Amino acid sequence: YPVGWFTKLPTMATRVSGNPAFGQEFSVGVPRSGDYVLNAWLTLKTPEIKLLETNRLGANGTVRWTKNLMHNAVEHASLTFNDICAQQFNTAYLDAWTQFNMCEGKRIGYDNMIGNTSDMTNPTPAQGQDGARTLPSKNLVLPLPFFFSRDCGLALPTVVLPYNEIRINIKLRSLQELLVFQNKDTGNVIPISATDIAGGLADTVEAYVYMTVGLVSNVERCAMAGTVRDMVVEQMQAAPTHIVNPQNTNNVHVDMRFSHAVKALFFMVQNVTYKSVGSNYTCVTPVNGPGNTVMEPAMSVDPIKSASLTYENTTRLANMGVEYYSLVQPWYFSASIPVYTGYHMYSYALNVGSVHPSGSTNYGRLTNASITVTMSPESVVAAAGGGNNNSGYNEPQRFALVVIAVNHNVIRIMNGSMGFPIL
Amino acid sequence: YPVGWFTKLPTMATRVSGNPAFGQEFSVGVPRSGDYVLNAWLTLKTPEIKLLETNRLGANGTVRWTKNLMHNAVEHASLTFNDICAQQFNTAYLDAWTQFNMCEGKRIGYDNMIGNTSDMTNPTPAQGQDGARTLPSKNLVLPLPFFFSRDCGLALPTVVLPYNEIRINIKLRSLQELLVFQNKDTGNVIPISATDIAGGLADTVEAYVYMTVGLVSNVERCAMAGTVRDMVVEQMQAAPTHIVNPQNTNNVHVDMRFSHAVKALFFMVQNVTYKSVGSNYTCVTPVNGPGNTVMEPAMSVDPIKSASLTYENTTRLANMGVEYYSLVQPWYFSASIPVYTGYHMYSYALNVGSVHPSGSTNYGRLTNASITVTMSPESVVAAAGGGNNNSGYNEPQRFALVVIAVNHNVIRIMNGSMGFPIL
Amino acid sequence: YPVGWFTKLPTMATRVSGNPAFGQEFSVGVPRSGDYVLNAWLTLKTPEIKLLETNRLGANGTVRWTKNLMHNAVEHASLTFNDICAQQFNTAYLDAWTQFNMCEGKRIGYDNMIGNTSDMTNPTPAQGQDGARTLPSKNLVLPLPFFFSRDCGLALPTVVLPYNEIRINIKLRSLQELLVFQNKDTGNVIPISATDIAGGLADTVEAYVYMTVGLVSNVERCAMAGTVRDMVVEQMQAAPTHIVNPQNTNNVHVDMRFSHAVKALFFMVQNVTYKSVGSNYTCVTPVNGPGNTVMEPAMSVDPIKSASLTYENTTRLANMGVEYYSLVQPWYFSASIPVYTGYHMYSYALNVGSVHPSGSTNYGRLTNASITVTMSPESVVAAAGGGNNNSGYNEPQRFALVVIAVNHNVIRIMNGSMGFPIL
Repeated sequence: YPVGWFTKLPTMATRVSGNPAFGQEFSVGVPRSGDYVLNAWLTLKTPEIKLLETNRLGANGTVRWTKNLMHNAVEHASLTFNDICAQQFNTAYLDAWTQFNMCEGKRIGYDNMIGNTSDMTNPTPAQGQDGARTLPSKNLVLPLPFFFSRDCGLALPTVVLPYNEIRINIKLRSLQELLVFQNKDTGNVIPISATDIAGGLADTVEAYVYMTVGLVSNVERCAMAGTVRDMVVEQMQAAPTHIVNPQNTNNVHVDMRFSHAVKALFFMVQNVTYKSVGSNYTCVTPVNGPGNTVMEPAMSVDPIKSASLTYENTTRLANMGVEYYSLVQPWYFSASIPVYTGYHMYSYALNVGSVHPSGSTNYGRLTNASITVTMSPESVVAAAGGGNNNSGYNEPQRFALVVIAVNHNVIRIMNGSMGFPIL
Repeated sequence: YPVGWFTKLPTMATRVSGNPAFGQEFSVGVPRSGDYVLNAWLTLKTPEIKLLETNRLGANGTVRWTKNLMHNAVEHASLTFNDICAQQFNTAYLDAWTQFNMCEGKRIGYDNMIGNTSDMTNPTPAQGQDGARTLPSKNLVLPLPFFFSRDCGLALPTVVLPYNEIRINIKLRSLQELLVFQNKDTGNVIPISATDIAGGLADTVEAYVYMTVGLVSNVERCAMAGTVRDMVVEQMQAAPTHIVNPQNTNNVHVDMRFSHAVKALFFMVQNVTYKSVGSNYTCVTPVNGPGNTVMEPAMSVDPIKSASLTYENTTRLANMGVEYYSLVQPWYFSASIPVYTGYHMYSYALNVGSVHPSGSTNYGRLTNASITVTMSPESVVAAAGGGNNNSGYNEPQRFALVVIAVNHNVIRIMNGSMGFPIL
Repeated sequence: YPVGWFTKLPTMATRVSGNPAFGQEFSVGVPRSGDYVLNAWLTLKTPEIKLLETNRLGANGTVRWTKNLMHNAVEHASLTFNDICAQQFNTAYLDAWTQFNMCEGKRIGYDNMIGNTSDMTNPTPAQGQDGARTLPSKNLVLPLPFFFSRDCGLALPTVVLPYNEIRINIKLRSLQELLVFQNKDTGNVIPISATDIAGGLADTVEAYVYMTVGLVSNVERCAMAGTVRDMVVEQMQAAPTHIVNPQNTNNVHVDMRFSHAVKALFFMVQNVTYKSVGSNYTCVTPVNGPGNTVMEPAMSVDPIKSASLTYENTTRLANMGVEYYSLVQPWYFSASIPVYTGYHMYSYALNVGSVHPSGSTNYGRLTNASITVTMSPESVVAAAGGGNNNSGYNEPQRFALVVIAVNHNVIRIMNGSMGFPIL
């Protein structure tokens, strides 16, 4: 004999603060008078202003060098809780979670709700992201994955502690693709000019944020706000570093430090403008003018040679190529597929979210942890292609080595006491 | 030390009643002398009688306007239990369950066992379903999803109550694609005539129904038929309505009423003949003669503008387009990619089949619930295309608004007592 | 208040024995001084030695008849435990597990890490597996699925019994595709000759085996090696037979016997060289010279007509075609799409790995079990194609009927006692 009551679950639009534009700080004030919060969603519309298709028009920019806009607009998304930075997001973490957790039908639908694919569409995160024609009326949706947006039993209640000031920050990007850019560096300097309609009539972006509010019956509402609840969360930790400039020799050895136990380590080398490009550009059709394809696949063409993780000043894995650390590593656990760009990961634990860590890199006693990245030299032009031994001018553009990790924490919920227990 | 015994699980062919033809009532008598029942499969062979490929032959009909046959033959499948209509199916529910529960590799294989794709095949429920050549010898399989065909622990036993008269009904359709139709309305009136071999040599359909029989060892057979078992089921509820005719203005406000708590609401606007067509037809090659592609994708081309669900005479969600209610809504709970036709869905609950409803629309106390559908006006010919603002003559063909919902019920099993508990 | 300790999980490279070459026995000695072992991985590099693309060059062999190398190199992988053959693998089981358990993103990534796909790539196990150009520098990875490589709670501990001698055997194959073969039988007899660079500069294969070692804290290490533990495993059982030669009539009735309860039966008819080819070859472009496509899809073109499983000298399922036993059967339990080659499967149980068999073919009391395979006659040349009624010379090449089954066993762990309990 089950017990059922009149339950509800509305989706009221949360308040916004600040004018959403290009390159500005946008704060979102999620409500706190409800029982428990769930997953959030973001809405950003970025229409193009092109005209012709993928045909070559000399030095004019058409629909051939287009990338995802909403995926590049985000830069940092920190979830502040009780005036304490619990977890923070970046541009590399938004693409790393798709190639790890999203294994079922979530990855297929992610390519259509992020990348503007109309003319010659392709359900892929990269390699062919051409837009529409003139003024495409559409909307883009990008959710924010959290540690309580996966199950109803692991949700964070807001009625038990209505005094905490929670707030998320969304940092937008001023540089937009297919609007003020067309090449790898600068395209004839087009800030707002309309050279044969290819950079004019630029419009701003609109941010429509909404957060659902949980509604529990009054029978279980009094018992929830008064009883001690020991919850388990999975926060994120990032540490942006710097990689050596591509030249004759490429070898780094920057140390990596964190806090408690870390499940796994993952990072991705990205560019400053076309961060979703793996292989080097080529001045041979059809690669760059006309650009029917952004870049060729095959991880062997990527300038990144190999890598090696350091642990306790001892070896951790055999010196394998990029085809094993980027493909086979996410294929073991969770069974997900990546993309030809420059991802790196290492399979470790097999249970994410439990009451006992069964194999986790406890960094509380470790005092030696670094990472190395081997790249390919240049000594070649950017009109012949790339590879594992030669790279054109599309290599010095990427120089940001941001490593994002995931740790496990326990939030102590107590009326009148706020402490930090064990990991 | 586990306990094992000699277990069996055969699949005996059940009996049939009635001659399977075109447009007739076909009853299936599932056995009841066994211990329990699982899933049932249906077999219907619908061979074509065409000759040429997708080449244009003037007014003659070839292989260019073909749709799925077994998916259109099913019209109503009601599962009668104890002379009480527990749940009923329709033509819209067979396509809505594919874009919801089928998230893994179930949707990819569903396109091959339903849609006849031979010449220029495409693993998709629509957009390119061309058949073979002359007399294709093949068979089609379409099972019936029930509330006890998902796990062995939630199966409905038949040995505990061998007095209930269970029977399922299969209503076939007389109108078959690529046999008596070729255009949107009537194609030169071809009832049985063979105009250059394009509608002759029509054959009937054969129905091969078989239901597996559960076999439980005698150690647990006596304890099952005698002990009270409180099982939880997930029935279905449908309510066919009527939408306004496409004209200058398109706005409806038909109320929707049900019974107990409903998990989520979903419906789909379908045509009378080519119900698997979303975008409007165009008289420009290659759309209609020759028809290499049935219709263009992009949800913006669909005549349906937007919708809004009513709850407690208050707003429920922001007025979003069709790209958000058809793509992002099924992307949350159970990420399953849909299709470009005209499906609507709203994410709500996150646990289907539990002992406690954690967020369900309890309709037992609600007295106000409606739905609205906004379409696009005409004022344009059917030879230029469709869109969100103009539609040709392919809009008045669809006028059936059948909404299918899912509710939760508890079947009280008692020897000598048959009552209805709570939801 | 959870309990956490400093845990580790290294991946030390295990020792190797024997020189890895073409057609030799390679033994792998996994360590046993650790706490528990997990999943293992294999590394085999098989570079091609071609030059031109898929262009026709007369009788010369180019890149048009290429198949997977690492999938064909393995032949028998037996996991010996305590000098007892617990389970054994074959070439058919490595492809059957992909079309069964691998339902999510595991099958998509399996096609890229097995089949050499560079020029005109295709994420599919067959139908288009062309290599690169000259000397492709790449590595292939193929793990070994076991009964303890699916979850951390069901892992086999090695610290509780450090006296058992565990060892796995890897039998390599001397016949390699795109090296000493180009046609169906013999291609102008090319053992090592380099006819216009198409079979010269042959290199050996390197085997890099590594097995991770489990590390548990000392608090739970003493309690694990001393207390009894009743674990449940899922072993494999194979039985290679022989099918009748393709002629005027094709009908077999070889009995099948095993041990305890079997979950399900599955087999696949494979060739001796191009075992990943289902449809018959055709001398019409583009099938064989130039070979842009290996074979056409559609299960109706396969020479295998139908089959029927025998159980207790009684019928078990209706005489359905190959489109029902190869597609609809894997579509039910664990929705995994197969491939067009000749795979057979029958859905039975729904729970794999539990404490109570809820429906298993207990062969302990059965004394009658056989299988039949119906094929198509010849009486046609190999230059017109295949089908369900006619087959060319590509039918007598396949004559190995190896049936692989899966059973359930219970390993009794006791210090000083080694017995066999029930199934």
